Amino acid sequence: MDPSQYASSSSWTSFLKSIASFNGDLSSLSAPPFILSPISLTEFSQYWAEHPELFLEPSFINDDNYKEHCLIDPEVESPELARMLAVTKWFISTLKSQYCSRNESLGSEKKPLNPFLGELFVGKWENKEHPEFGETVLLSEQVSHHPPVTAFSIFNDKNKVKLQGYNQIKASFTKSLMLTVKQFGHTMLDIKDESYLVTPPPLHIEGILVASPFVELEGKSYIQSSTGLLCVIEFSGRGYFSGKKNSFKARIYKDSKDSKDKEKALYTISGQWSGSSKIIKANKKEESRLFYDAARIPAEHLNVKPLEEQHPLESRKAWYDVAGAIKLGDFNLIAKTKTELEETQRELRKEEEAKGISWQRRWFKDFDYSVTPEEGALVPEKDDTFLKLASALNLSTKNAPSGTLVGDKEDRKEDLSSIHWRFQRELWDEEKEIVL
Ligand SMILES: CC(C)[C@@H](C)/C=C/[C@@H](C)[C@H]1CC[C@H]2C3=CC=C4C[C@@H](O)CC[C@]4(C)[C@H]3CC[C@]12C
Ligand SMILES: [Pb+2]
Ligand SMILES: [Pb+2]
Repeated sequence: MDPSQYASSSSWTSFLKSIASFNGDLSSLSAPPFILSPISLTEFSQYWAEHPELFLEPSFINDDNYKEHCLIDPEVESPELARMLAVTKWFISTLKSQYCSRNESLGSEKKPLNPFLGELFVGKWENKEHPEFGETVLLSEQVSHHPPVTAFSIFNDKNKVKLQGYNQIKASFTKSLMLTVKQFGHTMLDIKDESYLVTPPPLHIEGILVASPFVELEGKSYIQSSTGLLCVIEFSGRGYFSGKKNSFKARIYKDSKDSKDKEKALYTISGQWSGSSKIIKANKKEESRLFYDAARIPAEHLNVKPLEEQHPLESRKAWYDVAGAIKLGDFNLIAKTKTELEETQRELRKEEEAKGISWQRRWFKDFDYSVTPEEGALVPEKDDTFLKLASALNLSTKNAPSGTLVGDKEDRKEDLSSIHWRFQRELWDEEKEIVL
């Protein structure tokens, strides 16, 4: 049907009613075909680097050229600061990809496919027009199905720029039908020997009543560097304090201590992450410059091998029949194809449970950061990057919502685990079946 008839359709009304009794698992909602997306959540990991040049820019900044790599401030105080500005710009550039991609390609936000345990998604940005960039690889794996957890790593060996992280969400509906989403997990970006810890922000999906869902960010995201520098990004929008759609304000501080006082901000960036934003140095509100304009820089999609060459575990290959059914909008075919794949998975889980066998993750392992870790789990190294950056930020290392600080209510939750998924490069190095 036409989108204009979605909201009043029998299908949408039945969907809204299933919300009333939402059991906590999104996969239980009777989402009609027209609100379904043929894309699996394992693919969302690619949204961390759809602007190859911004992802790599920090690695080209050094003690001998940093002032030449800071468009908004040729008088930037240091290379460390120039790089934090670049990482901040890169982070902001990921937002449109992360949260607007479906509105553009599908017409609105839609329900993504719930990945099966073990699902893989791999590809690469060849960066053919920039030989100095080199190839950038994306590895994404569904390390958990119950609950859904996606782990990933994006790396550029030529320039020593590597990223790794994992993501999980916990969602619930408000009485007004707003879908509240708390993200869990974090992402670390290493630029040569310099590291950055990034925490995703909470968000909500509105437009549910009118059958035209869309994402709006809220809360805060942090970018803590080993240099001590810290960027605090606050999100707002319509219905909130600023009243300006997809807005944000980011402040960069010398360190987490300074972040307690907005007056100490070295730079203040403000605008819309899905559009343009300006930056101001210190208190010089007079002199402001364009920081980023999402509309001027097209996203660059990674190269994914053709379906015919994909391994059974690769997302698109495995979901092929279901994606096709969704594109056709065939009620029965969608249910049939989805059940076939999911029932097969269900049977695998039952065999494993009765046989005493467990699914082995391919390129990621779950490290236990608790003071009293599970006896068989891998544990972090004394010089662990996350530990030192979390300590500098005073960020909780528990499985609390992303961005939770030590002491917050979420960090004081009793018997809360501290398990984090980590990329194991050697596992990809000795990978014998999957190729790019
Ligand atoms: C009809 C409703 C139920 C549909 C539209 C909503 C589906 C939810 C589950 C979808 C819509 C937007 C999706 C979404 C968008 C962007 C990101 C950023 C990515 O880095 C992690 C996954 C995450 C956080 C996912 C999680 C699942 C979300 C929140
Ligand atoms: Pb709103
Ligand atoms: Pb384990």
